[PDB]
Amino acid sequence: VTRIERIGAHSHIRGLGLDDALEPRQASQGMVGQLAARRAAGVVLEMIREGKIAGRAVLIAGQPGTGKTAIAMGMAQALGPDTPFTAIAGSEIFSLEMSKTEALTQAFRRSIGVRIKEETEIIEGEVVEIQIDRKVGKLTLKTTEMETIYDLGTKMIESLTKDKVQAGDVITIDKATGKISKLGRSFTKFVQCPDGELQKRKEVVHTVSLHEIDVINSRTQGFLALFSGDTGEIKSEVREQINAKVAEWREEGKAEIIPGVLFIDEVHMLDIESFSFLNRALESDMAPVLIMATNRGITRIRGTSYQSPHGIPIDLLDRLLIVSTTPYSEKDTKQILRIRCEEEDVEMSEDAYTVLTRIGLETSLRYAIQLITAASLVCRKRKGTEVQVDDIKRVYSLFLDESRSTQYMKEYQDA
Amino acid sequence: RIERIGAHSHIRGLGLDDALEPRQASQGMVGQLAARRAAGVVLEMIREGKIAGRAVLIAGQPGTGKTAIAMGMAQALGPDTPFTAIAGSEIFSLEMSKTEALTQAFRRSIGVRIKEETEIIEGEVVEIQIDRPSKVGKLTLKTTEMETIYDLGTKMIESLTKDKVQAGDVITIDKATGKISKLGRSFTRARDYDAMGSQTKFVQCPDGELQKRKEVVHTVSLHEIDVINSRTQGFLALFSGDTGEIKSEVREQINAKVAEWREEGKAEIIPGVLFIDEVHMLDIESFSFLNRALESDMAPVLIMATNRGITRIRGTSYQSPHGIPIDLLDRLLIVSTTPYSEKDTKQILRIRCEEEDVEMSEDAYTVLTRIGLETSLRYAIQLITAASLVCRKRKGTEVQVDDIKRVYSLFLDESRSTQYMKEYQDA
Amino acid sequence: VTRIERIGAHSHIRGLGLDDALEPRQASQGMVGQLAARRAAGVVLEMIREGKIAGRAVLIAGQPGTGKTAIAMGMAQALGPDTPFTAIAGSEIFSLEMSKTEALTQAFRRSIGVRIKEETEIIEGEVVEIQIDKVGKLTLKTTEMETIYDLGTKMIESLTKDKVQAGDVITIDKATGKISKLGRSFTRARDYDAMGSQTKFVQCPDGELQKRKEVVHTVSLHEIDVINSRTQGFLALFSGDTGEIKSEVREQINAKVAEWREEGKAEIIPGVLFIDEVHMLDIESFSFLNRALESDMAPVLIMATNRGITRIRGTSYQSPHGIPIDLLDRLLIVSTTPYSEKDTKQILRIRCEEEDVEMSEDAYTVLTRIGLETSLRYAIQLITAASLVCRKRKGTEVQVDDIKRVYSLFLDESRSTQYMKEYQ
Amino acid sequence: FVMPPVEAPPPSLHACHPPPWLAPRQAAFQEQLASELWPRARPLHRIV
Amino acid sequence: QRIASHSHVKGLGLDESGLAKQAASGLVGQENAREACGVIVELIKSKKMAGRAVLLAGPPGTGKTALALAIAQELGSKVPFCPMVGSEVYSTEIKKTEVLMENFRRAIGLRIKETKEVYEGEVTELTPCTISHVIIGLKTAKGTKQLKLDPSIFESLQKERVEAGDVIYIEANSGAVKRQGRCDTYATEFDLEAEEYVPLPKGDVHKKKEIIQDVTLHDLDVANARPQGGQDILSMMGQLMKPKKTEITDKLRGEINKVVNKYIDQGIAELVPGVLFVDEVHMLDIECFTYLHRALESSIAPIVIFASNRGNCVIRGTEDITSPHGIPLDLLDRVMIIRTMLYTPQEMKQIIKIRAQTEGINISEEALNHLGEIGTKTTLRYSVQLLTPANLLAKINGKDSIEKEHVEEISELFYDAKSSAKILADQQ
Amino acid sequence: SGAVKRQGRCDTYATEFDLEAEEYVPLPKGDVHKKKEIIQDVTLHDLDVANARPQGGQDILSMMGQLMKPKKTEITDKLRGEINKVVNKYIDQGIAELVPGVLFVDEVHMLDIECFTYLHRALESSIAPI
Amino acid sequence: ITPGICFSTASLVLRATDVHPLQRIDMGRFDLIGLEGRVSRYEADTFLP
Ligand SMILES: Nc1ncnc2c1ncn2[C@@H]1O[C@H](COP(=O)(O)OP(=O)(O)O)[C@@H](O)[C@H]1O
Ligand SMILES: Nc1ncnc2c1ncn2[C@@H]1O[C@H](COP(=O)(O)OP(=O)(O)O)[C@@H](O)[C@H]1O
Ligand SMILES: Nc1ncnc2c1ncn2[C@@H]1O[C@H](COP(=O)(O)OP(=O)(O)O)[C@@H](O)[C@H]1O
Ligand SMILES: Nc1ncnc2c1ncn2[C@@H]1O[C@H](COP(=O)(O)OP(=O)(O)O)[C@@H](O)[C@H]1O
Repeated sequence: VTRIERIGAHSHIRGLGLDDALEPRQASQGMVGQLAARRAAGVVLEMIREGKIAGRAVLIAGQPGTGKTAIAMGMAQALGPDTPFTAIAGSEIFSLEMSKTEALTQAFRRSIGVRIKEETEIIEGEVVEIQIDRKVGKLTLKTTEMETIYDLGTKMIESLTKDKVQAGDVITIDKATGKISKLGRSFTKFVQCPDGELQKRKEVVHTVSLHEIDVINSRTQGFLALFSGDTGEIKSEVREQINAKVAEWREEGKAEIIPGVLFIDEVHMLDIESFSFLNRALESDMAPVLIMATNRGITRIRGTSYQSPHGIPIDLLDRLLIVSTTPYSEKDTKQILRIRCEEEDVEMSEDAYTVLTRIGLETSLRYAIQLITAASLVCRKRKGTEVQVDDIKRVYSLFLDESRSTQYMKEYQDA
Repeated sequence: RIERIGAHSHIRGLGLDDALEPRQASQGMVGQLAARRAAGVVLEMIREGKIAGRAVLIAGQPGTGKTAIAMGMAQALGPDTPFTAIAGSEIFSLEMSKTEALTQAFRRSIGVRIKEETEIIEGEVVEIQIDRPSKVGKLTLKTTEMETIYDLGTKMIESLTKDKVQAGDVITIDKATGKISKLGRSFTRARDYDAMGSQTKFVQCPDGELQKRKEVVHTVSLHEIDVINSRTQGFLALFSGDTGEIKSEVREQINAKVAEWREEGKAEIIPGVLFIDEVHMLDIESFSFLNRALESDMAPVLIMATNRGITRIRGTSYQSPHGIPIDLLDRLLIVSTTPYSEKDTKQILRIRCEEEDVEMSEDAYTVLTRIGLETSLRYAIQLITAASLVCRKRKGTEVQVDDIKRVYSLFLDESRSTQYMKEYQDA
Repeated sequence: VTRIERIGAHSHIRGLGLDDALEPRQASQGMVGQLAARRAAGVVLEMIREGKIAGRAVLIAGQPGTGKTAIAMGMAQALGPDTPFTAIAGSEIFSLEMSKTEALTQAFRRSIGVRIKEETEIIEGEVVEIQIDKVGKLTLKTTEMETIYDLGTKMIESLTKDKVQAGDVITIDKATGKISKLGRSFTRARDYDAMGSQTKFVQCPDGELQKRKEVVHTVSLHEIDVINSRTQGFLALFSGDTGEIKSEVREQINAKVAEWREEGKAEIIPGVLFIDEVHMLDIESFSFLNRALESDMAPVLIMATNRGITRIRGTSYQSPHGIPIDLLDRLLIVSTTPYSEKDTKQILRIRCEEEDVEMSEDAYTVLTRIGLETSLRYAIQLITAASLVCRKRKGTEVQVDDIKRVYSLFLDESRSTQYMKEYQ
Repeated sequence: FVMPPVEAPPPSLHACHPPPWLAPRQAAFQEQLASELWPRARPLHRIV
Repeated sequence: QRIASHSHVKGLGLDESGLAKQAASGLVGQENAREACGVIVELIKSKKMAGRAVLLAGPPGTGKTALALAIAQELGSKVPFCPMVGSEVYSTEIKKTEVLMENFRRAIGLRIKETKEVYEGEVTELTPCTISHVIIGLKTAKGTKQLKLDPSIFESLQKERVEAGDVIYIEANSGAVKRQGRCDTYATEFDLEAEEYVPLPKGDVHKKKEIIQDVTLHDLDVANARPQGGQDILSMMGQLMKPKKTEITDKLRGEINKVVNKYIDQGIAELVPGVLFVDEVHMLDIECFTYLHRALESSIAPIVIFASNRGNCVIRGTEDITSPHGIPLDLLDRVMIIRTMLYTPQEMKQIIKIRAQTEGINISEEALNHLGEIGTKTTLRYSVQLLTPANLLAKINGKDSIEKEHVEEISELFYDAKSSAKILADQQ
Repeated sequence: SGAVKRQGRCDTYATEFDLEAEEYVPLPKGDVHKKKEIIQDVTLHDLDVANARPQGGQDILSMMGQLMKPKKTEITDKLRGEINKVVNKYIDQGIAELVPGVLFVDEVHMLDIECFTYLHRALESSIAPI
Repeated sequence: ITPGICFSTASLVLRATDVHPLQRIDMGRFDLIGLEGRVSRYEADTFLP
């Protein structure tokens, strides 16, 4: 019923609502207004899909809450799967097991995919009989269209003796390695037998990132990325030769790289040492086209008393493109609230919509989006069906906001 | 046996009556009636252990008996009740966080005593036969009242051979596990009497029934439980340095299982006290955690001794009384200690000198009280042993006024060294 | 041909130009000027090579470019390679695995040498046959003689775990510290095409099977790392020791080295610990040194700082040379006076003699003037710069014009700062 | 008495078409490691 | 092929006499700076001077990193080049001093000619002759050969479980036997069996060929840092990591230098000095400078290039000491400083045209003119960025080239640093 | 799990020996081969830490818990991604049931600016709880 | 005991990146750590020459 993923803060966003010529619609695919910044997002998405001019940075500026993250989520959705879209917060680089610069270059590598094609042959049928003559034997597999015998060699007999697989089990046998996998006991876990041919060649493609390759080629069974046991790979010894070997895979017909996308949220958390590394990491061939956002203006840079836009030094500020987002009006706010209500199961009245739009233009946009569900549930408390203005007023009274909670501080608390 | 006396070894407990009425100079505690009565109330609250998560602070001038009252409470509490004494600066560890150190300190003062009724045997070994080839044997145990013969099994024989006991040894046989614990030897000796051997020692044989049902008890602290349960490193809870407990996978499970044990009656509870001396060293985060760490049934009471006044809280720039934020200070009630008067300091010095086994003349007491009232009490107490050495060096009997006056000129307490610090040594 | 060490900064300093009476020469062994300073350097080198007293610290201070590091490297070269000379920068102790104090103790113990000498009876000979029934016999062979040896369980286990074979030139000693030293040659081409990495053919040994070998090696007093763990000494090839357990280190290494000094199996030879740019040490390391220099066995210290009245790291205080006065009390400061018009030209000529950059007299004069105006070290770079600029010019001697051509390409610190009026 | 709420198989296995020399060497490595330390890890079986 | 920011820069572009042109190599203007770069590039090829440093000082965007990349390109591939950012020195795993030490040992290259040989082919039979030797027959398309195979590596032969039928490698130097899998002709022996069935080699079983590949000195140090083998529990070296662990000067690098000098004297190895490059040197700590300005004085330190991207500012680690270029005066000496100055409208236009004809976009004259004029208002690094989305929009509109209606319309979708600062003056 | 415990020797042999170290437990009832359903309730962090710090029986990988046993840092692809996928595979087939929780972060006023800034992306996640 | 063992996947091209016998140099001629417990000081100083 309820999956691990539920209705979050960016579920309505299904992608960029652009036309064939990168012209944003008034409201489409869950994106309201934001024409200029949305079309700029479209341009960057197109030049990413192109994947020729690498090493480009963009900064989505604007007032707090002006869909700066919505644009990034829409770009991610439009880019679709099969293309790495790495999203991390500016605070995630501050790690104790690895240095901030190492974490940053690690995220960079994670934001670059490598496309490799395989031509393995996979078997898929059901076991009829398994034999063992203490050693050699025979194996009879069955599918809905045919049955056949198989000579159980050393590897096969050993693997099938180690595994508990027996007669009457739909299984798969990768003739390359011999990995046995049972998808269900029998006819009705139980599951029916497969159809078509028993042994058939299957093409497999893996979009492994340079990070995965490095972790695979660093230690004995070095695939410890699952828990990031590694504190940092050996730069220029196991990290530069992997690049040369990937270039060898390319321009030969072995593999092709897939330019990913990086989205560092709240970049103002990055210190001066992280910005210094970006000034040179974005000048290499294998560098993704990253985007970033910051709600602060000319604030202090973490590390010194210097004041600079976005809290980012000038040396990096003159190295990226800024994308400012304008404030929303009544129309845009109301349409965003309506799309948010459509995402959920709530259905507000027209007067309720106007009241919520006024409340969201008074204090802030996110406050109305939050009060949506509160009023929806308060309506269900009085045994109603539609969220009326009275419910929104009751909620506005119950739940306070930033600006109204700050003004209520006429009683001194701790400090 | 040999554990030299310390600055706080003289107090053997709060000098209180059955009605928590502090006596003047009973049981080593001199004066300080109000703070002693408060400590007695909180101790009576401790030996009851029906509410957990409270705290009491003892404040006053430096050298008024805060740590003294803490040690007195610790002593009057006696064993069978975990008491943990920690300085505020001890939690600043490098192998674990501050909150982790505080959790460990708290859980180190929560004991779980599991009562185990294991039946065993206890008697003097009279004869043992073992036929090596499986191997089979027999055993005969004797007590003052009766004797019997046992047909040992294979595993019992193996255990007795590992212990390699012989006739005359007094041992205890755990019927469940078979562990053989030998208390000593009965009146028997001379294995060959021609071979070399150590001196012989004998003890009386056990009395009463040969087999009897006794009661063993295993008392461990909640910290030791979480520790040995933290990871599979064998014989933990000592391991010389390392605790990395996980919050949910271990801690919550330990709490739940202790509650379950209390439910059925395996080991219910024995709360303790966590005397945090010099708590002003704790960081703002330490107090932030302590705020909600006391809000738990497994949170034992803690006692804090403070010497600071209106001073900034460490880790920030917030001025607050006692160097403690008013958030944590809201729970704990504070106890005030009055500076000792002339007759109080004099009697304190008298008791502290009678503890060190030194005799001082009547005028020695007067001059030392003069010094300890113009100066700090700790210096007057330190001058008790220093003056007791020149006397012995001159083959004296009891400390006179001249010896104290000489050792006073030999040393400087706090002011005769700073007043002479007029040479601009280094800064 | 090109070695790993080409000419560097302090490459022309091939010694200390002092006579037998420690009288400094105007120009000798590559050094120039600094008469009093070089005489003090020789005086401290005398007690270094002597090695009686411990806890001698000699500080050399002066303007930047007066020859402090130059005098240090001169002492290092005048001092024979036998005695240790540990030269470290003031920032090498700021380790993350070691504290600011343990790394300093390791640096101290690294400058104390120990000439160990060992003697062991070695039985070496080509294995001819190995029989095993457990008991067996061994037929060792040499180019001079042969003999049988009866083995036992302990020897058979060592001959089995180490897969010795007929012909392996084995080496055995008391306690049977056997070594598969080398293989016979008569078994020609045991490996036709592919040979093991550790295998190598060697000629049959000579003399008798029983030969006394004497081995002498100079290990530093920092060898505690050899027994600081259960590793086979290879902890000294990486970070390894971090704790420097005081009990172990002192109460075992010092006592056993004193015992070896009595048995005659070892002998301490104190060295020198040169801490370049010591002003980067914090008050903690200085207060530590204050006591460390008071130990029984401690090398002498040499420091090269150019700081005047500057702040001491880790504090707001300011003291001469940026280090506490309590430490200056336990030092022995030496001066390094600035160079004159003559000494600058002399050291420039010496530096030109290193890379065989034949210069003209006018070029020498102009370069000396430039170096006196801007800096000494700067004039040392213009030598090679103008040499390279004239080489492409199809010339054979740097001229004044070629020097001025370079003077405009590579601007100095002064002129570079003067050009920062744009302020980006 | 504590136990992990979840216990997944030790290896984070990796599907592939790997070279034939990797799996046998890894198996020999595991065999070498197991035959040596398990006799010495037996005492911890009681707590495991 | 993933056009980068400095891919168009392929050399300094000096003439035979050493003067700087407006060469097509990718650099225009910066005559004096390019001349200094070309003068110092000869130092690298001379292979006689060690322990040097060059500081590329100038305002940002003036192309100092471009000059460093041109120096790296002109040399080629035989000599290594190790670009490093100043911020990278701050490693939380190991001290910065040793990080810089290892970094200094990576530029120095080392060429060595190894005339090794290996033997490949389907193993046809093993006859182990207390093993005196084991004969192995290897089959290839060009014939079969029998080799006496040093019974000491029969251990590895068994470790690989190789026997008649398999295709394997073996190295004559060490015995690096490597099982490639079963032969091709033996496939289908069991209609289902987990095997590789590598094709039979076609060349001569006896594969003797020279390898002139080069390695770095830091690679050698790392290879000699930790031991190898699983004697009892030393197998732990294939597990928990080895992040740039610190070597020791007294006993490892000295012996490495000794053995390398020995080998070079024998005429086997060949040393090739590299070029290190530190970007944004102002980011390094004052202690990094105190160690560097004395380590670069050694006789083995390679020539380094320093790049400071700012003027007079406080040095990190003191917070109260100002120095030009963020480098202390004590270290600012001993370093040949090369100034990098601003460009002119003509030079900016030339750079933009170079970037255009390198990326592959054809642009009209009226469009390029205003695109370069924008380079005067904004920084040079902004028109280069604007150029691409203009072509993107043009292609979206069908137009294959860039007209003035695209570069002037895309400058509205994106804002530059100064415009953002002007708008962001409100602190939000 | 493969774990085999030792409840003790059979109860009928209590009369065999006079006294032994073995414990006697009655002959287990029911069929030798028996199954039973267990309705377990756990959290996702349990699976995360189990896949980041694996465990098992008779496997030498347990050495990881002796020399490589610090606190783990499950990578994004493991904390998110695969664990959520396997949990969804369990759910959509009728074996698992999701139950949101409540994260009560008391004394939040003293968190670090980095924590506050990460809370942005933490809360905006579609998996984050109330 | 979750049967849902995490199961990574990738092509073999990512594992054969470090295998090239006729293109790698022999590092055995430069290693020094391996000689600490196998070779003797005397073996190298007196006998071999
Ligand atoms: N174009 C848009 N379409 C739909 N919803 C939007 C749009 N822009 C903003 N929103 C809503 O307004 C809110 C703005 O918050 P957010 O963009 O996350 O702030 P920030 O970007 O500063 O982190 C989001 O929760 C989002 O749902
Ligand atoms: N109630 C008391 N009875 C006897 N001696 C006391 C008492 N209070 C303090 N002292 C003496 O004072 C000395 C130091 O007191 P201390 O515990 O340090 O006070 P505070 O905790 O206020 O600093 C001790 O040596 C002790 O002998
Ligand atoms: N007496 C001298 N003889 C030869 N060269 C010298 C002499 N004094 C200084 N130099 C040169 O000048 C440079 C000064 O460098 P350094 O010793 O680091 O300066 P300081 O020690 O004053 O900080 C050295 O590289 C050295 O070659
Ligand atoms: N002489 C030049 N010729 C061609 N392009 C240049 C030149 N100088 C600068 N550029 C361009 O300007 C950009 C400056 O970037 P960068 O070198 O990182 O700035 P800086 O080195 O000043 O910090 C480079 O991407 C480069 O393409």
